[PDB]
Amino acid sequence: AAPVLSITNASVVYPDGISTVTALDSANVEIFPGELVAIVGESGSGKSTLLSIAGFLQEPTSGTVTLHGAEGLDATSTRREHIGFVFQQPNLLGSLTAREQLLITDHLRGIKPRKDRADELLARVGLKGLGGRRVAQLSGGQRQRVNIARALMGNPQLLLADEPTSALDARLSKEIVELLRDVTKEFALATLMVTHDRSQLAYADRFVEMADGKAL
Amino acid sequence: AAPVLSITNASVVYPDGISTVTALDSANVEIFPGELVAIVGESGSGKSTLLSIAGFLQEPTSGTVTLHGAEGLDATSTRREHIGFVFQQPNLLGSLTAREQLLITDHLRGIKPRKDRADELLARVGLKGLGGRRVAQLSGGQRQRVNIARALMGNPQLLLADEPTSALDARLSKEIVELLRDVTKEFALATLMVTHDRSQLAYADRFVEMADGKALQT
Amino acid sequence: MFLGIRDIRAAAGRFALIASVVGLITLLIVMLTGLTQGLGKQNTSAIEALAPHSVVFTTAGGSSPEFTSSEISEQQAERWKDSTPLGVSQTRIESDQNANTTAVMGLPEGTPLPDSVGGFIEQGALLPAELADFLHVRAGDHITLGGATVTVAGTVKTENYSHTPVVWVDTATWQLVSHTKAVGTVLLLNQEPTIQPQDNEVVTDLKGAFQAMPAYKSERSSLLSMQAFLYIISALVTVAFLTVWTLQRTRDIAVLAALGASKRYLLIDALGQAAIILAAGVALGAGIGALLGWLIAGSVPFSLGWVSVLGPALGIWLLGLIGATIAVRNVTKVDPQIALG
Amino acid sequence: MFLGIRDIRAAAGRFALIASVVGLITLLIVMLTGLTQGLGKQNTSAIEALAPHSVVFTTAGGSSPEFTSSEISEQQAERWKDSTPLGVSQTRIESDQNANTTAVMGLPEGTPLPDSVGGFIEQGALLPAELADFLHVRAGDHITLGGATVTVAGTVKTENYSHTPVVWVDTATWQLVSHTKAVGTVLLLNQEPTIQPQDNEVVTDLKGAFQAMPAYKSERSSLLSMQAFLYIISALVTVAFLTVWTLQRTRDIAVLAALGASKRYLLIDALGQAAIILAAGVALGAGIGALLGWLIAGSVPFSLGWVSVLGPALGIWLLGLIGATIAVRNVTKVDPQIALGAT
Ligand code: MNR
Repeated sequence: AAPVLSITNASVVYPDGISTVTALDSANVEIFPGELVAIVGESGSGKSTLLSIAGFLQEPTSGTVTLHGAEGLDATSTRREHIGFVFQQPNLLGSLTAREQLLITDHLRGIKPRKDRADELLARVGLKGLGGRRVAQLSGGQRQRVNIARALMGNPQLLLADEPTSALDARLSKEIVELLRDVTKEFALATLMVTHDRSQLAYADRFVEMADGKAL
Repeated sequence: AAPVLSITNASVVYPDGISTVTALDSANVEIFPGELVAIVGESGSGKSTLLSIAGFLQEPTSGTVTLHGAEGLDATSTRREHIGFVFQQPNLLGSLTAREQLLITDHLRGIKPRKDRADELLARVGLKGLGGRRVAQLSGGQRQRVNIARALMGNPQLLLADEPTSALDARLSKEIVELLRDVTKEFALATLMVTHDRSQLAYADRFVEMADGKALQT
Repeated sequence: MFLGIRDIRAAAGRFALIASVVGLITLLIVMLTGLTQGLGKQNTSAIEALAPHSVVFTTAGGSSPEFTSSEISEQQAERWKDSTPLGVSQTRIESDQNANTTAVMGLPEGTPLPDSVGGFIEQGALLPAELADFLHVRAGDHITLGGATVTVAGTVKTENYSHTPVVWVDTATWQLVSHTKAVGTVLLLNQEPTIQPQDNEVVTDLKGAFQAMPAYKSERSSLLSMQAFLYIISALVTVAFLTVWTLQRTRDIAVLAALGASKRYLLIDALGQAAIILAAGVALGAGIGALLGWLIAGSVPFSLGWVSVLGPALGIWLLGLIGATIAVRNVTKVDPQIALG
Repeated sequence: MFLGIRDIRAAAGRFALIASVVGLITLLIVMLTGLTQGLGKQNTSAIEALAPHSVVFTTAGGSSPEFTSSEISEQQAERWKDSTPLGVSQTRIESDQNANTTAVMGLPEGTPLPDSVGGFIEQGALLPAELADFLHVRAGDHITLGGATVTVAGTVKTENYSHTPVVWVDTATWQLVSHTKAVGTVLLLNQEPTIQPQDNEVVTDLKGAFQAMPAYKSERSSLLSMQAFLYIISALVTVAFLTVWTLQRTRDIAVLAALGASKRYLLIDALGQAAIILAAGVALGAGIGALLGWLIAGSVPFSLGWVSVLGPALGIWLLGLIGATIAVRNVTKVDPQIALGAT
């Protein structure tokens, strides 16, 4: 009965080289707890720009973005306490082990790292017992799975997935979406998922299509 | 009726962490001069592995890959003399200017870099009088445009393009595939073009659909 | 500080190379520090031990005073009340068994010697214990001191003047050995001077009394400048390495920034890693340094204390921290959009 | 070599920092080199001028010979034929207007001095010109040397012994100033030693004769050891910095690799950049080095030639090139697949 994210009439203008370019154009999106919302469109239509706005990775050049429950907080503090990121690249920190890639979020948040929680979440992603693996002992899918688990470590209310099936085959990409939706449902997460594989809309509750920076 | 590139039953298996992974499984592709051969299929289907294979960047774990006119060369001598790479990211060297992005290929081939050709090519790609620009002053479409031009400096026989419209809106991505098609035809290049944007097949003479590292073919 | 420490664990190689460089520079600085303090005590230990307040010299042509050219006449000594004349010369000492050159300091008979030296000025010559052993001489044996036969009054400890040990003699004996009508070469004043000095006289502090020694200032100055370059080189090496190195981490730092890591967090992480690395290097350098210095302190003059190994050690490490913050400044400027690439 | 040189032009900042470190280390090394050679002649310039072939000492308790403890008795001198007595002492010199301490060397009367010093041994004392200027003493004035009044026989050039200038006197006068019946402290031999020495005698070559000087070995050795640490520190700094630096270019090197650049091309590119950086740093450091030394060589002992500045300079540069190849070894081990995707 209360939305988590609201992007009202937002636009982004990057300085593209010597000139400027309108990346996002009057974007309007609102996600509620337990929703899986896809954002479809070709590469360069403004999908990533909208995602990065939804994660406070850059303020819109015009229009407002409100994450309710984090009102009155700077952009960085907003990401740390309310948003989990599932980057397009697993972005596992080389020198850390599977379990340590959850724990460092606890540390950057200023709390005694919770080992048991990390093992449960790794098991919740089907890596049970693999807490000790290093990045070299993780397959393509497994790293993406460790990535998801890390997004879940701070128990956010906004889960942002940036084409997290881009380097995985047909089988593995199904699993990540099934996992993403299943977790979205179990923990009442509001999730944006950018995707170009329209075969994955079937697992999203809804979707936005985007073209030339305007959402439809 | 004589291919520039012949990929015959080519397979690639990388070590995916503890286990292995058949990234490409018995792919059979052939490209003739004047063709823009598109390769479509989702992200993770094996397009890029087939590309890398085609670009003598890595040998297949099984099956053979041939570029005619260049037989009897190591992997790297083949790329330097008969292939042009339009990488997915522009891959411009930061400290060089636009024209220097092309001239540096001429230097790595052992020939005194020819500024005329470097400018002629920059014009053909529609960047006339921008050879003085540095990367910081080049937009997305322009960097990609320098990339194409750099691929043409060596007068290649095989022009490989890895999703060169990945970060471009619909207007600009048309211009780039038009430029690729037009340069392909005008220089009788054999061009493989990996692409996820199904709207660009129109510009291709043929297309191969791919799924899980296997080329679909009737 | 979480990621920073485990980067060091998983890549001990890269840091071993750089920490070795910091360790060598600290090793050189610690040993150079020990050597300059040793040479300084090699030139000043006797005068410093005597601890005068001011020191009155004699000059020629109004030039700067020099211990090699100053003499105090008897009248000059009566002028300065409550003060005694100290004669300083270097000459040859010859025993029946051996010979060498040594410094001779002469003071009025009965003047108590510094606890560094102990005893009191006696009639005749008091030899340093090591010098008497070298010459196979015992207290009471005759020795040739500057061409004059003198009686060994006893053995003493060693203080130094111009890289030579000091033989202590009564003012009368010093006159015979240095062939001078003067009562000394300078006048030691332990109280503050209450008389104004004459045209040919010049008052100096204990420090300034050292610069009147020929070798001392011109060689301590050169050694100190070398130390200054060494400290500067250490700071620049750390800054150079750490600027390039922190640039290497932009990607992992960007991921943490995107995740929500504060600027303080990233800056603390980066500086913490540098502090550990610099600590390792400096500790090993000063460790190896004190060991090598103690190992060498018999053949070469080398003063080895806690302040002379850890003073420079802590100085270098703190220079490294200032340098490190300079190199790490850019960890807070990393745009988090670098993580979405 | 194309990319390497233009990386320098467009990003001169980072390279200036590291080039300064190389320049400072060379600056320190260049002046330490000149300073160590300057002190050696400050300790040895006079004896070198006399240029003896072998040198006979006198010892006690079979210890190492010492210039502070050797004397040759007159009979001992007749044993060794074809020998010249050298008396070496340091004592106080006092003029009517000034005084100071200096070294006095004594040789037999009438022996011509080496062209390095020239003139002949005369009855009396031959003074260095600069000391006479300091003392306000002219030809014909009486001076007190170690408690003995002798007339200034003339001026000569300056040689040094134990950081003091050498005053040249006849063997008889030196005995008066040094208060000894010996005919000298050592014997200079221009010929082959053909007499056999006694248990208490010891013959040495010119180099080993400097060991008998008190300050020389223990101070030149310490300076040489410092220079060695400095060369090692230079090599390690370059290796340390260049390994991390080449790891920065992996992406650009991968792109050139992807385009087809041979391994020699990338490695020649990389070392060219390093060699240029090292050349600039060493030249700038050594330039400032030679300047400060020539500027300082009047107040502090500093020997300055071409070999004592460029020898060390060239040595550092070659150490750096060897170091750089150790650091750039991984430029040829980069797979070009890095360019196909993102880093
Ligand atoms: C202008 C004067 C001098 C300068 C400059 C100078 C510069 C330096 C220098 C600079 C970086 C270093 C290091 C240095 C180091 C030494 N130095 Mn130094 N020195 N140095 C002397 C004058 C000077 N030094 C004198 C005098 C002696 C001893 C003479 C003798 O006993 O024969 C000596 C001797 C020595 C000794 C021997 C100590 C021992 O045997 O107990 C060492 C070591």
